Amino acid sequence: GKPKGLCTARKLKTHRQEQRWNDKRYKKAHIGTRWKSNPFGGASHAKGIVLEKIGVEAKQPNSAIRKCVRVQLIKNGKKITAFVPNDGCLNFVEENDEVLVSGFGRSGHAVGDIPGVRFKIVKVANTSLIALFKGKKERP
Amino acid sequence: MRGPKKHLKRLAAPSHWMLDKLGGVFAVRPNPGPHKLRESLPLSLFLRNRLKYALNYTEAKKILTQRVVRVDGKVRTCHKFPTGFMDVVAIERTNEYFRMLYDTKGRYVVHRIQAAEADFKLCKVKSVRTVNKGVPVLTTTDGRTIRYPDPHVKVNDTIVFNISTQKITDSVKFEPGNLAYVTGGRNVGRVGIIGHRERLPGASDIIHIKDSAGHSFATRISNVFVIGKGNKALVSLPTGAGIRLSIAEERDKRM
Amino acid sequence: SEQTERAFLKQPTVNLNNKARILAGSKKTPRYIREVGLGFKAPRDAVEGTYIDKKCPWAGNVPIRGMILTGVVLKNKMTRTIVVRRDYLHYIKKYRRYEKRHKNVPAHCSPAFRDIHPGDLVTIGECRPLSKTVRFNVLKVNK
Amino acid sequence: GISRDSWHKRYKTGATQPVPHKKRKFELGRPAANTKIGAHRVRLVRTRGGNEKYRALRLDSGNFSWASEQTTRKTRIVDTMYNATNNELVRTKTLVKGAIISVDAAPFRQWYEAHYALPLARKKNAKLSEEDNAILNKKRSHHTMKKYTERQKTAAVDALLIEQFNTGRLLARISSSPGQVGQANGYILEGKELDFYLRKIRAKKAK
RNA sequence: UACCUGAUUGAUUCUGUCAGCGCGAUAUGCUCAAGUAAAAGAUUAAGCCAUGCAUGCGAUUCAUUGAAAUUGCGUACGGCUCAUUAGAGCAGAUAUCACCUUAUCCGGGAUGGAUAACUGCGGAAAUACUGGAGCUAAUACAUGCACCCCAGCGGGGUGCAAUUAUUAGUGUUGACUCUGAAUAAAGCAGUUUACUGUCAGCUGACUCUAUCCGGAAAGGGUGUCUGCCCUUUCAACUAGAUGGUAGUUUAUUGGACUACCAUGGUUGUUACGGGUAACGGAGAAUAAGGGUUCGACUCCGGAGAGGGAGCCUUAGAAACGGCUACCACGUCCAAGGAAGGCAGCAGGCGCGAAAC
RNA sequence: GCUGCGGUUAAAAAGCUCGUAGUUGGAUCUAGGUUUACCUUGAAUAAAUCAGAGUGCUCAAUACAAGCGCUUGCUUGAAUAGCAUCAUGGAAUAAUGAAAUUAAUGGUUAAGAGGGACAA
RNA sequence: GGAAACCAUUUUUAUCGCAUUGGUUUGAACCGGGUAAAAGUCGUAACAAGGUAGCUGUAGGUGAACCUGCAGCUGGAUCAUCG
Repeated sequence: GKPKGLCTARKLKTHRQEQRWNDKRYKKAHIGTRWKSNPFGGASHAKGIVLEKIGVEAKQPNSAIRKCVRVQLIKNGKKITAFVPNDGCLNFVEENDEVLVSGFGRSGHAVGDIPGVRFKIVKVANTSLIALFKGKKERP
Repeated sequence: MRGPKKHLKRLAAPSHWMLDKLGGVFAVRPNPGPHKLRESLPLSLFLRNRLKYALNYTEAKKILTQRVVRVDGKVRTCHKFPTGFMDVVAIERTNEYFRMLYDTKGRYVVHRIQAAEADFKLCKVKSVRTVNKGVPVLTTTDGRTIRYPDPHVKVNDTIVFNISTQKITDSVKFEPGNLAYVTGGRNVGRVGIIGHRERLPGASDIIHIKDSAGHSFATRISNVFVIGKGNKALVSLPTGAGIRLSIAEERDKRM
Repeated sequence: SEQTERAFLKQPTVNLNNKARILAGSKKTPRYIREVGLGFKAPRDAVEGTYIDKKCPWAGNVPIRGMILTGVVLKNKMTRTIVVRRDYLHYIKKYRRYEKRHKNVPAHCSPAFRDIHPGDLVTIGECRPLSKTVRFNVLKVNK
Repeated sequence: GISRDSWHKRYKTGATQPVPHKKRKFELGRPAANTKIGAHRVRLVRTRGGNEKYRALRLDSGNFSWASEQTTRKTRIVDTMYNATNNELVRTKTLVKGAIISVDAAPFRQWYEAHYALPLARKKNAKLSEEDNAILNKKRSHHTMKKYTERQKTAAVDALLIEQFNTGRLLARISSSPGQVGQANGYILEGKELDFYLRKIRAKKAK
C-alpha cells in the first residue's frame, strides 16, 4: 500500500515524479530529444523538395499501390516519405517541386493500410492539392 | 531602472483615485511632498474629477496657473501637488473651502467647510526631537516641523495647527476613549473610539476601535489618527460620520 | 589574558585613562553594557567580565533588530560563531500532508554564553552583516 | 573596475554563483591611498551623491590628543613603530588607522608647563631656556596664581609616560583613516595600552 | 451536465490501449452582406539592415519681436526585446541602530578679466572638423558683503556641516557609539543671495535666481525569514573556502580586498554537478471536487542594447538614438584619412509553417 | 490514482533475512455531583483579469457610467469577495519537560507489544 | 603657481596564442542488430501425451528452428492406489 502518514508528503511527491516517467505520454512530452528526433522539429507543417515518386504496397488484407513521394525538408534536410492523397494527384507533383507537408493525423504514426508513412502533401508549387483536384486552381 | 521614475501608468495608479480604465495610458504622478503617493491626490485630479471644474488636463493647468488655489494657507500652482488627508483647499474666487477627508469606503470626497473650520487643521506627531542649538521641535506625519511645542505633547498625539498663525493651538492625546480616524488599511475612512492597545514592542502596536454603531475593528497604530477628545471631533466629518455601512444596509438605505 | 592578539583591544566607549581614576588608584575598569532590549537580560558573564568582543550584543556595537528566531545549536567549532539548525514542517497542498525541512543559520555566539553545547536550544536576533554568512547574534540559551 | 560586489564569490555551500549583471557603478571600489610620511599632500575624491573624500597621500603633521590631561595638540609624525596588520607598513612608513607611531613631545610639554606651571621631567642639570622661562618663571598676581595652585593638586604624571617624555618622542596611535578624512589625528598611548605596545616593540626589537 | 461510444472473439466477460467526442493555441485549405471592438516578425536568426523620422526647452540680446551663441535644465524617465539567468530573479513579510540622493514639502540659515555669437583671414576630397586676428555680456568664471583660555581691570575664541579625542547626563527607541549640551586643537576645498522683473508709500510689499543645514516625501543600494522546474547514467562538495583580529575600499555593512591566525562551511530533510526549445509574478487554457498544462507578450520587478571590457558627465549611468579600446561585420575616400550599431516607429533582406 | 488505480493467472511482491536515514508507533493523570503542532477570530496584504452589486452603451461582448428638475441646481455610484508574519482565544488530538521548617516527601500500570531469565 | 604632450609603474582588463577539459553535431571502408513489406528457399521447434510433455537457470554443441547434461516448476498428461 501507499504511505498514508501525515508527514509523507515528500515520499508521495517524489514517488509520483519517479513513476510519471514510466508513462508514455509524459516521457514523450518531456524526454528532451523531441525536437531533434521529430522530422518537423515540433512544427505542424514543413516545406520540402520532392526527390522521387515511389509506390507503397498496401497492407493486408488490402491490395493497392499507394502513390507516395520522397521529400527532403528545407529546415533541416531530413528525408521523409509523404502520401499524395486523392485520385490521380501524383500527376500534379513533379520532381524537384516545393511541397508543403503535414502530419497524417495520428501524431507520428502510420494511418490506414499505408505502412511506414506518417506525412501527407498539402500544397504543391504553393498551390493547394485539394484545389488542384477540384479544378479550382491550375498548375503555376 | 537607472534613476528616479517620472511616470505613473494608469493601471499602476492608486485604485482609490477611481480613475477610469480606458482613460489613457498614464495618470498624473504626484510630486513628492507632504503626503505619500499612495495616500494623496494630485491637485490636477482634485479639479478634474472631484470638482469637475476642469474638463481636461490642459484646463487643470490653466486653472492652477492663475494662482487661485490655496493649500494649507499657501498658493499652489503645480498641478502635480500632492494634496492629502486633512488638507484645507481654498478657492478664494468662488469663496469655497474644502477639507480633504476620507469616505467610509476609503476614497477622497468633496467636504465643503466654512472659514472657521478652514482656519485650522490637525496633524499627527510623528517625532519629538531636539534640533541644533538645543531647541525642541516636533515633526508631524505631513512633513511639517514645529519649533517650541508644549513639552507635554508626545508621539502619536494630534495637534491643532492654525494655518493663519502657523502655531499649535491645542493637543489631543492618543489615549483610550478619544475619537479616532482610520487612514490606512481596510478600515480606512472609519471613525470610532479608541479601545484596547496591544503593545507589540519591536513591531507596530495594534489598536481596537469601536464606532458609534457598536461595530468593533482593529488596525495598526500608524493608521490611527486622533481627531478629538472623548467623542467630540475637532473638525467636521462627511455625511456618514465614519460609519461603515454593510453591503446589505447600503442597498436598504438606497431603497 | 584578555589581550591575546596582535593589537590592544578595548571597549571603544570607555576611557581606560582618566586622571581622576588614575590618581585615586582605582584598578576598576568601567565596562559598557548596552542593554539589548526586547525584554532580554544581560547575562552576568556579560556584565561582570573582562573579555572584549566588538560583536557581542552587550559588550559590543551590534544593535539587535529585525527577526527573533529559535533553534538548536548544531556545531560550535568556529571562533565565537555557532551554527543554528531550525526545523520546521512544509505543507504540500496537493497531498494534504507535511514534510520535514531545515535550514542552518550561522550566528555569532558572544563569550558571555560560555556553556554552549551542540543540542542546547538558543534564541538568535537579527543584526547587520557581521561576516559573509553571519547575520544573527545569540541572545538566550534555554538549554 | 575595482568592485565590491558579493557575487563572484562562492556560496556558503561552496557552489559557484551566477553573475546577475554587468559591473554596476554603485558597487565600485577605488585604489588605496597608502598614505606615507612626507610633505603634506591631500587629493580630493568625488564620491557618490556629489559628496567628497580627502585621500591623503603624504602627511607629516598630526593633530593628536592627550586623554588623561584632556587636551589636543598638533605635533609632527616622526616615524612608524608598530602595526598589527603587517610589518611592511611599518617598514615603508605607511600611515593607516590603528598604527603606532612616534610623535614630537615638545608641544605637549609646552602645554603642560603653560597649564600647570610646573616642569615636565626637565633635565636634572640643564637650565631652562628663555622660551621655557617665559612660561615657567613668569610672574603674575596671586589672584591668577590661585588658579595654578588649584590645578597643581592633580598633576602626577605616570612614570612610563615620563620616560617617553625624557626621550622626547611620544608613542601615539592613529585613530583616523587618512585615506578617507585626509588627516592623521590620533591619541597618545598611556597606561595598559602603552605597556602593551611598548612590550610588543621591545620584543620585536630583541628578536 | 460529477456522461461516454466503436475496435481483439465463432460467441462471452475482463485487462488494456487505439480511435471517436468537447474546448483552446498556432499554421493552413476552400469560402466570406454591410457594420462595431480588436491581436498581429515572440517561437527560427538577441540574425543583418538602405532610407526617413524617434530629444529638446529661466539668465546673457549693439542680429533682423526675438535669430545666433554662452549658460542652466532635461536627455538615467518614456519605447523595445527576453539572449543570459536556477539561494540568480521574483512573490509575501521585513530591516537599514549599516547607507546615498536633483526635482517637491516643512523648519533653520553693488567688485575684475575672458570667451563665444558678430567681423575678418585660412586648411581639408571628406565629418554636427576646426587654428589664428579684433571686439563684446552673464544666473558662465573669480572675489566676497552664555561659556572656555590667558589675565576679575581688560585681551582673545566659540555660525551650520565636518576629523580625532575627552566630560556630564535633552529628547527619543524595544534598544542607540543616535539626537541635544559642553571642552581641545586643526585643516577642509561645502555654505550662510553683487540674479531677473519690480510695485506701493526715508518707510514698506512681492515675484524670480542662487544657496547650504535638519526632518519628510519619492527613488535607490544592500540585509533577513518562507515559497518557487527536471535530473543519481550527478553522492559527496568547498580552499577566500568557513570564522577571528587589525586595517583598506565603499555611500554604507561585509573575505568586498589585504596581513596574521584557526580549520572550518554544505550534504539522502538531496549538497555539488548537469539539462532546460527557463526571465519571475499578476495571470491564461481546461475545467464536479482534488488537479494538469502554459505564462516571449500591454501591469509590477529584473536584464540587454552585435560580443566583451573600461570610463567621462552627474543627484542619478558602468548610459550605448554618451565616449574609449579589442573582437566580428559593414560604409565613404581624391587612399592621406573619416566613420557605424533599428532587441524605438515604418520599411528591406534573410529565416522559416508562421506575423501589417 | 492525496481525494483515487493495480501487483495469484491479464504488466507488476525483491530468493531470503539483518539494518542506518525516512515513515509510523499500546494504555494511562479533574471526572462528577513550560513549550510546540493544530483550530477560531482579527491585522498587514497594487491595479488589470476571474467571481460579483448597480447602471436599456438601442441588445450583447463591453464601458463605468449616470438619473432628476427647469436655466444661477440637487443628488449620486464607481461596491463586496477573493503560503509565510504578528496578535487573540481554544486546550481535544499528537509530540515535548519536570523530583531517583514543613509535607501522604518524590518511581502510573505491567500490553492476548517487545526483549531477557528459569523449567523440562 | 597652474598646466598639455610624453615617460615609468599599479589596477580593471578586452583581445590573441598555445594547452587541458566539458557539452552538442557529424564523415567513414567494413561488421552487425531491429522493424515493415499478398502469394521465395530449407526444414518441423511449439499448440493434442504436437508424436522425445512443456518450461526456468546454467553449460556445451549444431545450417536453422533447436539437441543434450545437471537441479528445479506444473503453467501436466496425476488433486487418489489401499500396508
